[PDB]
Amino acid sequence: SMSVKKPKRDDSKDLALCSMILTEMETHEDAWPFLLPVNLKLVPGYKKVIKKPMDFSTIREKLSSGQYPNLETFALDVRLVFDNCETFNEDDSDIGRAGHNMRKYFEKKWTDTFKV
Ligand SMILES: Cc1ncccc1N[C@@H]1CCCS(=O)(=O)C1
Repeated sequence: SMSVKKPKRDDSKDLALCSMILTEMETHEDAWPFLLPVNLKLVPGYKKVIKKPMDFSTIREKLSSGQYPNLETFALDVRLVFDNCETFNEDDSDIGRAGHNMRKYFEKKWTDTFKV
């Protein structure tokens, strides 16, 4: 609280590390459904159903332009990609399974990088 400071983790490397993680995501062979925004005029229903679209290129743009206040907000957007995917795609569809794979891939890198 006021004048009662918690020790807080060193965050100086967070931008670099998130960029590294995002690069690994981008180059994953199953990244293809998520590299660019869902084409709202190619994919019937997407605009109405998915309230907050997100994709890797948008995350990359926000990361490169200082639009994430902290690593938690970065993780929010990454997870949003896979949450959207799970909302819209069947689990065993190519895109659906890609989403599950990419989520697992992200969460391990996340834990390995930041959680001691
Ligand atoms: C992640 C996702 N969620 C719902 C529908 C489709 C997709 N991926 C598509 C893959 C390439 C072209 S696209 O059709 O615009 C987007």
